[PDB]
Amino acid sequence: KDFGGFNFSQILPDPSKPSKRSPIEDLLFNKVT
Amino acid sequence: NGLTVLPPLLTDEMIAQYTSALLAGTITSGWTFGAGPA
Amino acid sequence: GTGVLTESNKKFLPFQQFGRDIADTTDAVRDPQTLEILDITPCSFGGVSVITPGTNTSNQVAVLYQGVNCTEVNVFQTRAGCLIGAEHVNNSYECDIPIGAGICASYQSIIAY
Amino acid sequence: TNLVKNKCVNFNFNGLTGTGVLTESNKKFLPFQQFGRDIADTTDAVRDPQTLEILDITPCSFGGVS
Amino acid sequence: DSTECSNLLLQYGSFCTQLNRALTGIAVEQDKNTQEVFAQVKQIYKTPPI
Amino acid sequence: SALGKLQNVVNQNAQALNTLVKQLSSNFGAISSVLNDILSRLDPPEAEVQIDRLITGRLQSLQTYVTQQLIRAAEIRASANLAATKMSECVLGQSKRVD
Amino acid sequence: SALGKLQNVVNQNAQALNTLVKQLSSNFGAISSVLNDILSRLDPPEAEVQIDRLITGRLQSLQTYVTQQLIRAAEIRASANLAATKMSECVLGQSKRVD
Amino acid sequence: QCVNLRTRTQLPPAYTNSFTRGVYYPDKVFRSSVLHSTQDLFLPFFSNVTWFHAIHKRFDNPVLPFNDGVYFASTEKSNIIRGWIFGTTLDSKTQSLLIVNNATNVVIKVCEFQFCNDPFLGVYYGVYSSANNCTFEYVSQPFLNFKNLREFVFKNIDGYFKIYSKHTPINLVRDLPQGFSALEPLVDLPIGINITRFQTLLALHRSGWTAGAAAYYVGYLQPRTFLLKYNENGTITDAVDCALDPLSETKCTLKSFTVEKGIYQTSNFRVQPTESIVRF
Ligand SMILES: *[C@@H]1O[C@H](CO)[C@@H](O[C@@H]2O[C@H](CO)[C@@H](O)[C@H](O)[C@H]2NC(C)=O)[C@H](O)[C@H]1NC(C)=O
Ligand SMILES: *[C@@H]1O[C@H](CO)[C@@H](O[C@@H]2O[C@H](CO)[C@@H](O)[C@H](O)[C@H]2NC(C)=O)[C@H](O)[C@H]1NC(C)=O
Ligand SMILES: *[C@@H]1O[C@H](CO)[C@@H](O)[C@H](O)[C@H]1NC(C)=O
Ligand SMILES: *[C@@H]1O[C@H](CO)[C@@H](O)[C@H](O)[C@H]1NC(C)=O
Ligand SMILES: *[C@@H]1O[C@H](CO)[C@@H](O)[C@H](O)[C@H]1NC(C)=O
Ligand SMILES: *[C@@H]1O[C@H](CO)[C@@H](O)[C@H](O)[C@H]1NC(C)=O
Ligand SMILES: *[C@@H]1O[C@H](CO)[C@@H](O)[C@H](O)[C@H]1NC(C)=O
Repeated sequence: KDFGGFNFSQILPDPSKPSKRSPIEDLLFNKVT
Repeated sequence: NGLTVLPPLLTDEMIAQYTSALLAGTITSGWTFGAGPA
Repeated sequence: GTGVLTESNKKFLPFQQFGRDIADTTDAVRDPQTLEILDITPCSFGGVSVITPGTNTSNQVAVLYQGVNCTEVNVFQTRAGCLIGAEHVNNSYECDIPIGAGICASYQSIIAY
Repeated sequence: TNLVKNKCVNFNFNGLTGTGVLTESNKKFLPFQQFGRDIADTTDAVRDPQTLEILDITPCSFGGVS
Repeated sequence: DSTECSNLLLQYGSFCTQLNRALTGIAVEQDKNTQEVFAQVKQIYKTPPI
Repeated sequence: SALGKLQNVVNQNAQALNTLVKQLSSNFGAISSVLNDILSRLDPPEAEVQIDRLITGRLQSLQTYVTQQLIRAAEIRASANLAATKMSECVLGQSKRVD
Repeated sequence: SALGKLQNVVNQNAQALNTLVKQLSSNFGAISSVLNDILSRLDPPEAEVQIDRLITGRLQSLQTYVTQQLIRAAEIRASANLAATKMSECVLGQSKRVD
Repeated sequence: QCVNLRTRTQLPPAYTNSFTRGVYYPDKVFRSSVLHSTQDLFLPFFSNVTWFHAIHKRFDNPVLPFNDGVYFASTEKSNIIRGWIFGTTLDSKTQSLLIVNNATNVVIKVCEFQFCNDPFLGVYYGVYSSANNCTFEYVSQPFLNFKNLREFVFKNIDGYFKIYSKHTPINLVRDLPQGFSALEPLVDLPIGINITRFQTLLALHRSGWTAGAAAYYVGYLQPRTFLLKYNENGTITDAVDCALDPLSETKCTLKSFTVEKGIYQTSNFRVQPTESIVRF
């Protein structure tokens, strides 16, 4: 992830999560009930 | 007869004030006020 | 029927007893004993609305009677209706709870502005 | 008659009739209560009058055939 | 104002609540429409006197 | 006829309200359109039938009015979304979009 | 209240389904809201009338639900068309359109 | 046998606050973690309930109108209150209901009794004189510093007499404690009779006579709406009176105990007619 200092970890999919969602997407799915 | 008319939240004076603000912004500042500081 | 009777400025022809509006409701009537014309305004109908902040914040409420004059119900007369329980202030803030006709309510007691 | 569980049967419990699958329930009723309702006011839990046990009433498996 | 009519009307359920809810939604939607169209600036700009 | 678009909205709303109140004067097959006349002229066993006819007619009229208001509200919402887009793109900036 | 727009859609759909369920508990002028009670308490000549009242009430409820679902579907379709436009013009390119 | 009690001390009746008491289960239906809005004869929250004392010389056994229902609260020790008198005229002309709890069991009878003017029992350390035509008898298991709190709700609906009750262990000296306790349904009686008046039955202590220390409260049931909260275990833990204040009216309208910030249209306002005018 060498993008010249630009960080996209909060929007790219998280490999640690089984749902393969981004942290922002995971938060969005948790916040809607 | 059960019929009521609710007034609008923004009166005609405040809508006129909003249009005046938009006119003043587009006259004195161009399109700069719509994208950030005027 | 049921309605408020007021003195009327309308001039009925001598064969006429009552009067209808656009919606065919009786808005004027002639008294059969004393020949005078009376408007029949309907009794006041309002929508009762409760203005409150979150129950986590406070339990204070204000009551809005929509389209209702304050003489027929911290009492403030707005164009939207009569607002009871909100202190009217002369200061202007951003709209927090919309009341209508330029009036908004907030919690700081409940104020209306 | 005898009680049959885990099948879509027509149940008539104390004048309350319907069709459903009667399974064992983990809901512990208070002793004065007889029927059980969900949010939508449908009978989903019931008490057998002969033996004081709680039964869940699952609706029969209706579906759309496409 | 007929109480017998309202007693008979309660047998039909929540039709009246649905209609009031729809009209309330339209009423708040109109204010949202005006807010979206005209309130596009949070600063009240003024022209110069000259 | 310059401002016909606003006048049509005002006229449609007033006409819909006027028709909704006019529907109260219809008996919908009952003996009378007035509840007071039915309450004063009949016993409750037949009065329930007469008010039932008036209730179903008036409820149908109100449902029709609310449905028309919802459709008109959707049209006005589309027009308002277009107007907000024009306010953003024509007033607050210069638009390259043709027409 | 950040995600209120999605929550409103979820709440409206759930509330419409709940209202459609709760309309079954209304008798609509019949002696009971349960068809079994009417069929067990009355002979078929009068049970036909009571069942007819329940049928017309439930049919009106279902038509009301379908009509409001169609109106909400039109609103959601407009929002989805806007979202597809934003996907094409903001994500797949750089937009000169103001706001 | 009847005995006139002529040693009473004159005192006006007391009044106190109901707080959030008098709630009972409207039906026999279990509900779990849900909010239910119901229209029934309920006791209003924070209402003015009549307070009667039994202390030594006070012996409060009057006859009161039943109205549409009776909430009976009892701050009781040593079991002075034993039963109730239900009827319309309280004589042999009509048919009356008797509820008694003596030393062994509870007896419920619907008969034509000749009530005394001052009915009571007595314990050493006379409530009727005749019984002519009986139609219903029911013998049951016994229901029972102030140590016990007894809540009862009596209702006459469609010829059914509903008795709701709750036992509460309290340690408060004088007034009603502040809290929430929903009353379970205890017994439904198929009586089918008219009842418009009631009277409490006390017990004397003899060693003249002495009145044991007891206090009771009478509240009246009114047709209203409650929003009841049912927890996971299915007990009513909290309630909202929809006609008490606009905040609880909003809670009743939105079907929630928590209300977010905003304006919520809850009811409608109608001016009520003051007079009726005829012009002929
Ligand atoms: C990109 O951003 C993420 C999160 O904003 C960075 O991950 C953090 O790394 C530091 C030190 O490496 C840790 O102390 C934090 O706990 C991490 N946060 C999370 C949420 O994991 C990451 O280092 C940044 N850079 C790259 C190249 O990925
Ligand atoms: C206890 O007092 C009451 C009230 O005075 C007595 O009831 C009255 O009895 C007399 C008997 O001749 C009647 O004439 C009155 O009509 C009764 N009053 C009412 C209101 O009915 C009662 O008799 C007394 N008890 C005893 C045992 O003497
Ligand atoms: C209860 O009623 C009595 C008189 O009936 C009155 O004096 C008292 O103030 C009332 N209490 C309340 C709390 O209203
Ligand atoms: C209680 O009353 C019942 C019926 O009235 C009677 O059979 C029983 O003997 C009584 N017991 C005592 C202790 O008085
Ligand atoms: C009620 O009792 C009286 C006196 O005991 C008697 O004369 C009368 O016949 C009785 N009525 C009935 C219906 O039993
Ligand atoms: C019940 O009793 C009261 C008072 O005695 C009376 O006014 C009422 O009409 C009675 N009701 C019936 C149904 O007899
Ligand atoms: C519900 O019951 C369980 C045991 O049955 C208990 O652990 C839990 O605390 C109860 N919940 C409440 C709110 O009392």
